[PDB]
Amino acid sequence: MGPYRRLWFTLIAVLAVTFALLGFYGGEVYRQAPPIPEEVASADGTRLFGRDDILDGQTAWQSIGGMQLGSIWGHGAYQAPDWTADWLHRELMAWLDLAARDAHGRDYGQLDAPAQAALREQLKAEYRANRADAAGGKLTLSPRRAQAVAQTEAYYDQLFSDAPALHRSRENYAMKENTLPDANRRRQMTHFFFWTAWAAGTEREGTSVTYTNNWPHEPLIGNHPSSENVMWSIISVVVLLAGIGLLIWAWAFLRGKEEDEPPAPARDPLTTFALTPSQRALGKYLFLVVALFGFQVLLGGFTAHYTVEGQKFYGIDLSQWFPYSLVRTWHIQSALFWIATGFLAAGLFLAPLINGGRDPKYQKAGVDILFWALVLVVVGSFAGNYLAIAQIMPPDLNFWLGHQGYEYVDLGRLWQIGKFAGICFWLVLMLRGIVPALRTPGGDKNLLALLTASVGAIGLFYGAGFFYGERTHLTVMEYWRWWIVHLWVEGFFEAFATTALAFIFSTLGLVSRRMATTASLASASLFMLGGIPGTFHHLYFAGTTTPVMAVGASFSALEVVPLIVLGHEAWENWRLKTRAPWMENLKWPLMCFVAVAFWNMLGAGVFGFMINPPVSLYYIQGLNTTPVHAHAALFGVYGFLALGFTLLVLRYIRPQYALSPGLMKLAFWGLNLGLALMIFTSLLPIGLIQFHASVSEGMWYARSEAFMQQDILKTLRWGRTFGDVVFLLGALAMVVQVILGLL
Amino acid sequence: MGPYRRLWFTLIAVLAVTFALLGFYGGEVYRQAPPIPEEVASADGTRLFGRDDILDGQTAWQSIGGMQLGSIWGHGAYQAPDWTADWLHRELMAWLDLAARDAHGRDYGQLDAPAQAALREQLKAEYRANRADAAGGKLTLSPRRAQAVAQTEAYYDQLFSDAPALHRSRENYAMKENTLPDANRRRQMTHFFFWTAWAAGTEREGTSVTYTNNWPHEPLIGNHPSSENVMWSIISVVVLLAGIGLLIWAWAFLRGKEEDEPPAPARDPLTTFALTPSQRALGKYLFLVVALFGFQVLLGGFTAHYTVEGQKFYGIDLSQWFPYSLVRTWHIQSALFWIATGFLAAGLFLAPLINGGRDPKYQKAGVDILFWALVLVVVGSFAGNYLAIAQIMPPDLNFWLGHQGYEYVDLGRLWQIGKFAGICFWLVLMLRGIVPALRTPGGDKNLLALLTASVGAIGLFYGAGFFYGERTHLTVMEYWRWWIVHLWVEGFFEAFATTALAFIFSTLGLVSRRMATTASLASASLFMLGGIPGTFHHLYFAGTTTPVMAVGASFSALEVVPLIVLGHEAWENWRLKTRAPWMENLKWPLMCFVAVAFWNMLGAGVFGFMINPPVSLYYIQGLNTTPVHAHAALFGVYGFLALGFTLLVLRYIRPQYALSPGLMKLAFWGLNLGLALMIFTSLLPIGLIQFHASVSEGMWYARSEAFMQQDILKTLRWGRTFGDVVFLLGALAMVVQVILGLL
Ligand code: HEM
Ligand code: HEM
Ligand code: HEM
Ligand code: HEM
Ligand SMILES: [Ca+2]
Ligand SMILES: [Ca+2]
Ligand SMILES: [Fe+3]
Ligand SMILES: [Fe+3]
Repeated sequence: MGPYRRLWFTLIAVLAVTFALLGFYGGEVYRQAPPIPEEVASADGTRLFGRDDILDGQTAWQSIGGMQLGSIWGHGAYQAPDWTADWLHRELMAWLDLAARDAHGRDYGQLDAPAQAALREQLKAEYRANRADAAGGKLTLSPRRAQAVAQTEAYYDQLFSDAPALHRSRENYAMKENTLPDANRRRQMTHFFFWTAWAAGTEREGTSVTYTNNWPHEPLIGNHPSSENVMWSIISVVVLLAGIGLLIWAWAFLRGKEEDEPPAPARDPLTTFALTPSQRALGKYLFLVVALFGFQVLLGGFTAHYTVEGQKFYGIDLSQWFPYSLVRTWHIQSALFWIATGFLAAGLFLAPLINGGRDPKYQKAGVDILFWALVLVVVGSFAGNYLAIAQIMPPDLNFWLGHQGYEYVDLGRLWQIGKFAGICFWLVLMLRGIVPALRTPGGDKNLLALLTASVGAIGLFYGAGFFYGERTHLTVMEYWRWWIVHLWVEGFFEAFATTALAFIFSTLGLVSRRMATTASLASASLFMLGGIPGTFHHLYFAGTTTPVMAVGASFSALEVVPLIVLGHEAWENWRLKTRAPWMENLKWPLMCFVAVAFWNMLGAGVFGFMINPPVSLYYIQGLNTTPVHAHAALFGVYGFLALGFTLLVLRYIRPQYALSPGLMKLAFWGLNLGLALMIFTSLLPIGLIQFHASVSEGMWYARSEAFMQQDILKTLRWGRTFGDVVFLLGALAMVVQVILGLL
Repeated sequence: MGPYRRLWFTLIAVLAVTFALLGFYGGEVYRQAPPIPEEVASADGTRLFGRDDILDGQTAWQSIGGMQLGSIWGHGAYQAPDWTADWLHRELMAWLDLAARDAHGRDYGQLDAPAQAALREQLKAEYRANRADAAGGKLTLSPRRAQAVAQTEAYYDQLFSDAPALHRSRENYAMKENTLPDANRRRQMTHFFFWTAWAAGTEREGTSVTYTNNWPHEPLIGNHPSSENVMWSIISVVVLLAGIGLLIWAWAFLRGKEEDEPPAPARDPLTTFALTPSQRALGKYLFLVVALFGFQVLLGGFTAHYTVEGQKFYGIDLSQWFPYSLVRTWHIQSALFWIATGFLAAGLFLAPLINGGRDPKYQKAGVDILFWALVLVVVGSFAGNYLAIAQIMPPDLNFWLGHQGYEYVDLGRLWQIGKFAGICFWLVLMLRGIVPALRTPGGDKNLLALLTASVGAIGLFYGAGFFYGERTHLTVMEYWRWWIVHLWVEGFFEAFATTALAFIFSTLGLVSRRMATTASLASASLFMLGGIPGTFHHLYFAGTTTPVMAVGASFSALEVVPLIVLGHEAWENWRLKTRAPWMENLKWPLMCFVAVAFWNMLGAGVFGFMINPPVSLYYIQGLNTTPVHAHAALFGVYGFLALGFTLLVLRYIRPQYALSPGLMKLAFWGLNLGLALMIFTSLLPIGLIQFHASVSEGMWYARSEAFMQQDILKTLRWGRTFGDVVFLLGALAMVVQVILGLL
């Protein structure tokens, strides 16, 4: 439509190509998944567990916290070990002991190296084979492997059962003391752990890669990164460099240098409109954003104390009421809640201002219903997490209200349905402001159609957090989980907070509908080419095949290439301040939108491609260079956009309040300096020492308590505090600034 | 000096820091070199070879062609196998056979896998130990290893001695039939090969890395990329991305947008000066450049026929007179000669024009003496290579006049002394034109001091091609060799062909001494920060330690970072064409300087960092992704700069000759399209298949004749021709254009 027939058709073609690339390979993720075996049995014929016990153990694992206690297939928390690697290493060492007993009379560690090599070559014939019975439903594992599985079952039966022998192992893993009051639930959760470490051990039918693409790096069964893994890794590095260079070449040559130089108006154009009640009802939203932000930084500082200290916290223990999984669940979920609530507040700010300057019918009541629905969803979700991790809750009603166990979707399915209904109600309150400004027979729907499609994308695509039930397959709950963590949080918050920012900078008269639409459709098609099928860089090592990794390496090297080139759209945007005299009221939001760009190249670009290619992520998935990228990209991009929109909507609803520079200097350069201080001095060197240990000895070694208490990694995570107090001072100054602004 | 006290002191500090980094680590490359053992002996006490026989075999290996027949420690040609990996694999398989004989009565391939693992764990106790006797001079290797060495000695005694059993192995390796008419020289060259495959096999004193940093990827002795290898590789990738992004951030913000917009003069300022004899004597130089260029493309097409076909060439064989090593020696050396001669011609063009418009005293005679000295050096070097590879030369006088054996320095030491004396005579003829324009008491020495330092650097730094004699240590001949291939060819042709280009574009009045000096000292200090201590990415896997690799990964990620950002200085140096109406006479040089930039990001940036980091180069050093980078970076950067400086000096010595567009379109878009066609369709897919085979089975497997005749790699190098005829038509059109211009 309009004079944008090239850019709009490019955007639609990119959307269709990348969504066909998601659908055709999601069918494969669905059909090339590792089979949950119907009846596991020993070779003699005794009846071991089945797929019903494996899925009941999966539900029991979801009850204890799930991916907030430790990792499964690399995806989880990072204090407790990854259970599919720790179970694998303990089962392999039990098999090596039971193979050295009836062959040499000793253990594995007492034998000489030509005997240990002959035993490991016996390991790589039983574990890298003996898969399912080809739709026969049986497994039929060896009696030595049966005794090894039943021998390592006792370790996790004593680990989650308050045994005093495995005390000082639960303090190094930050687990609470009891952690499972039932005895059948542990006995089934070890069956679930065996299934996750059996899918990670046995090859496929016809290939030399396992079901998790050779993942948990184990030299005992010979788990090394495969051939096409390294091929697509070096192809992705070539694609990254020839993407950055060809993008700079095509920008410098194929550009239209018009230099129209549009003049800025002499008055702030959003102050000519009136203070309607739907604008004034956003003080509760801007209070909830910084309240959840202060709560989130406090819970982040509280879940970092279980890493340094044990489970005591300077006296009597509160780990029986607030364990590490609960405060980490809250520290993740309230982060997602305030980041979504800041963008919802910015949308509800822009929604009456699109439709002239007036509200639609029944708008303030809808804004109030939406605010109290969001507060009810937060409070009910946190009460459900507390009731599910403390096990004061029935396991029949654990998934619906309680804890889902998977990170970034930890809130229960009833509260997830409530959050999706609140997001659809915000979609209704957005379209009721946009559609009466598009139903008029005019020619004003140039950028507003892109904003309408972006609002529909951020509103409707939380429904992909369904299509996985309570006891369904784990690979399907790691394909539809990243549809709403990579495609919606990363992909459709960027596509909303850039086009709404372009609409704001266009309505102020600073950009003039040609750098607000051609530079906002090209900046929404460079990202949907590498962001929509880049979802597969989370599905490398979880039940998928080699072409999923092939798509997710190449089409995620192509989303770093418009992020490294962010000198433009960081100086372009920065200049806008030096274009009008009334822009000094918007100095501090326009500074955050500069820092948004900086942590969009350092957080998502440099540290996003450090862990991206499939031979680098192999030794990294589950280590401490993932919270580097997570803290630098979720707070540095979407946690400064939501604090830029908060201070922009603090203006034009409290227009007589100056932002008081001297406090906002602390609130900006405490957050930025603390984020750069707690990442570059504590998280990244720990992650690099873990990376050296994970490439040296194995994935089990980087997560084990013999390595995470190495007395150099004790002081290096004790050194979180010298960046953490700085981050807490910056976040506290931002909170006090917004509260003093709201009254 | 002048108003450039910041940039000049930055350049001097970068020079001093990177040259201290070269000196302090070159001392370590001198002292941490692998020892040539004084007396190799078996365990019983029989006297095997010594270091004198090893160095005489090194001289014998230099006599046959050296690094133009096959590789040693990764550095060499790519048709014949790498001899330190092929000797290593044959010695290991001979040891495995002689260890399976007296233990099971069978061979290695007939045993089951728990016996083969127990034999390989016996391999990694004798080969990864038993180094030198700690300044005792002895080696004292096992009698099983002695029989393995004497058993694999017969294979290379039959390989280089026209044996009919190893015929069709010499046609797959492109070696000529006889290749060594002596019998003691082969018997010592196998001792040299044993030393190169013994240094690459045994660990150091105290560490788990071998003397060549674990290099030839062999799962038998467990040669894998080490821990700090992978650590400094991922640190180099982070340094690359945070160099590109921070460079774009510091360019977009810390820039002075003055927009002075200097006007171009109405007449071409290099035509106001007169045609002196020192300008008119450059027709011989511009004839020699394109004569050696046509000869070089013909010899490249002739050394690519020994890869596809055997040693016959469509009838009776000329491999006895022109083998693969001789035509490859010529194809490399005449490439270096015409690339240096084009820059010498551009310097001799600029040298009288700096000193007003007049020649100094005795200038045309000096130009004629220099031209005939260069022609004598080319003819004497090629006759020496022909007499040394055919063995119609005494071995006492082989290194001085003959073949040095090391690639890019293949011409003999007498001819190398003659080439260095010609380069110093060109230094004299340059300074005789520059210094009388600097001895005047004025204020014109702004850019000319940088040009003087650059001309002194390109003149004096060929003397680092000395400091290695005839029989000196191979690691020292791989540290002082790359002082004049990486630091002088790559580092001081770029620092000469950019500052002379800035001087030319400043003399025309197109840039105005502020984009010709601030953009030429910043473009000469971004490159000397990653170019001067980046020399160590050629010294990873040749006798060096881990900190040499640590310097060469980090300080060579920092030389890709000003090469990927080449949209600027490719559009800045093309905008000019539209600046003046008389610029249409310089359309085709200014188009070549555009393509210079393009292959400076695709040839040196994308394909230069594809093979750069020490875990990627480990599986690549010696494969067919090195001629990708070599053909794209030596011709695409320094072979289009020397053809831009040829067609620029074709003007202003033949000013009445229009460059005839229609033929120059063929000469440009045949060279560019053939270089992009013979790289992306034949060399890079062969290199990627070899990379997959080198990460799968080993370094011996990627080079062996069982893999290079795999019938998919036969047609894929047979498909060189469909880009080769296009490159030949482009080079032929350039040759005919310059010859028709010169008369
Ligand atoms: C002083 C401030 C903070 C501290 C001390 C802190 C600390 C932590 C800790 C200890 C973890 C768990 C690491 C593990 O699993 O072992 C974590 C995870 C996480 N934090 Fe924070 N945090 C802080 C601020 C923030 C902020 C502002 C955000 C903004 C969105 C955030 C988002 C996250 C996320 C997404 C994770 C999950 C990472 C993952 O699971 O891989 N954090 N943080
Ligand atoms: C722009 C905003 C971005 C945000 C907010 C973001 C957020 C996150 C978070 C929170 C995680 C942690 C997942 C977990 O805890 O299991 C993650 C993982 C990951 N991110 Fe990003 N990301 C962003 C951009 C990128 C980009 C551009 C890349 C490009 C390659 C990338 C590469 C990765 C990879 C490979 C992982 C997998 C690590 C793992 O699963 O352990 N990210 N991302
Ligand atoms: C039709 C044109 C050409 C053809 C067919 C060709 C072919 C070849 C061949 C077959 C090799 C040997 C590969 C091996 O060692 O196995 C080679 C090496 C080389 N060629 Fe060319 N070439 C051509 C043009 C050029 C040009 C114009 C240059 C400009 C400087 C050049 C520079 C080199 C260099 C430096 C090497 C050595 C690479 C190394 O040793 O790693 N070639 N070329
Ligand atoms: C700009 C002009 C450049 C030229 C003319 C050039 C030339 C060459 C040549 C001819 C070789 C072959 C060496 C041999 O035959 O043994 C080589 C090797 C290599 N180049 Fe470059 N290069 C350039 C830039 C770069 C850059 C910027 C990098 C940055 C990382 C780089 C990385 C490498 C590496 C790692 C090797 C080692 C491959 C091996 O030794 O087998 N090159 N270069
Ligand atoms: Ca995580
Ligand atoms: Ca070479
Ligand atoms: Fe992602
Ligand atoms: Fe180099």
